Amino acid sequence: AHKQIYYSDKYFDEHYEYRHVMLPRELSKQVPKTHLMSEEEWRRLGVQQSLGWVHYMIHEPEPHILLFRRPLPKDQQK
Amino acid sequence: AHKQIYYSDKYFDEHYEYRHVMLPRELSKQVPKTHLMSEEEWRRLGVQQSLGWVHYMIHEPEPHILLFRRPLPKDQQK
Amino acid sequence: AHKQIYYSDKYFDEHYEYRHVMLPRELSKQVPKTHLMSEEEWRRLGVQQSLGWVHYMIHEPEPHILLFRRPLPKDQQK
Amino acid sequence: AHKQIYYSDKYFDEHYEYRHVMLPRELSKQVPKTHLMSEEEWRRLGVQQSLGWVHYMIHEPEPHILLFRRPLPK
Amino acid sequence: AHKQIYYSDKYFDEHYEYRHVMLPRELSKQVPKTHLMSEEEWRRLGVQQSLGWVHYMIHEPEPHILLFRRPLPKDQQK
Amino acid sequence: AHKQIYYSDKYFDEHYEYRHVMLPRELSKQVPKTHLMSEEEWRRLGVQQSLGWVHYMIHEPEPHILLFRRPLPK
Repeated sequence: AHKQIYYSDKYFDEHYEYRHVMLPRELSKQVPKTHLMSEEEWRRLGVQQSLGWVHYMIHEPEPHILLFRRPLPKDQQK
Repeated sequence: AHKQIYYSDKYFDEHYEYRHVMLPRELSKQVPKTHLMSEEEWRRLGVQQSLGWVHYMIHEPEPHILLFRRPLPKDQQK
Repeated sequence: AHKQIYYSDKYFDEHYEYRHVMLPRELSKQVPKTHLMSEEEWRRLGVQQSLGWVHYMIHEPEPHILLFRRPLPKDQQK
Repeated sequence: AHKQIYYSDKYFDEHYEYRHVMLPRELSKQVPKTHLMSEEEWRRLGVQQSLGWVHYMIHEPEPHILLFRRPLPK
Repeated sequence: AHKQIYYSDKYFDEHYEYRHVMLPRELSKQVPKTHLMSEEEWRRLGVQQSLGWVHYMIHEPEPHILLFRRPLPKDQQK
Repeated sequence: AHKQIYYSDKYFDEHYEYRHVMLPRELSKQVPKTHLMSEEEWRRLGVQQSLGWVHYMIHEPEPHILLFRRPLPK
């Protein structure tokens, strides 16, 4: 299944409205890491939005998590 | 600040105990993407755990999110 | 089951105290979608808080996720 | 139609492979509430993924959260 | 504030019904750390549910996160 | 001592740079509950990051969640 940029519903506070855009992993490799993007640059990624939206913050990168499990001692099991 | 592998507290169900290990981003580039790891391979990453823990599941990769905001219309503001 | 409101623990930064309130689905259907609520309106929903808490932001909407699973080929199972 | 469905990347454990699909709010209204979807049901919805994928679980419904703040004294 | 128990909405997979219950901190201090609870023990905590719900897993422990912020150099601000 | 502190990667908005620090459960007990930490306070705790970083917020306390399941009828 594939490469759809997803636009989430908007939410707002006392002064702004906000939204998240989800990129395919492939495309997020194109996002600059050292600076916020102009409209010119996020439009080159394929992001299409109406007037006046600003890339104001980099999202908190999520940790790379490894998952491990092991049998409990037998008398601890149910 | 730097490269500490983090071991979280354990939790359990009726049969197993579990834990998460957080890797520095650098090191997660070394984790295989096509298969689960033997103890030999996760020990080569620097993961140190006691006896019998098994890498049983790949964690759900988190979406790459872009954040945008724009001024509300003036009369919608507080 | 039941239908109580859950009040989280307070936390703070340099300027504000913060808390989340969790509504049961039937009451969350009476929350305005187009504006922030005043103290008279969120008290009418039944939020019991002391003086001065401000409804300042709409929580970002969570996606509606479908989960899919399928068996691995035998030779990829462990 | 024109609907943005987000397809997450796959992850797997010792026996299964898994994927999450993000639906727009409107198409969400059309998902059965009482039962899981058959392969013809999610293909009629517009989910375009390989055959064999099984709708196996209803996602955890996140609570409806109200956000409050109060200025500290100064 | 207050101190009610919040009961989430039920969801299901091919075999089970599932729900989360959220405890206020004072009551969550009386939850066993070393074993799963029986129906007599979680009812004694005040969880009111119908017959047959099983406490089957301990929720994974969340890290204790400190948040740090510092001003960007002027020439990196926007 | 020997304590695993996890340092998240940094992110920034238009005016600030941000970082999260993950503490082991035991060192967590030693964080002030009533006020934010000064730079000497978090340096005495073992947090080893550049000067200038300010402890600005107490993290959202996640609820204490009990997990229940019930078999469906068959």
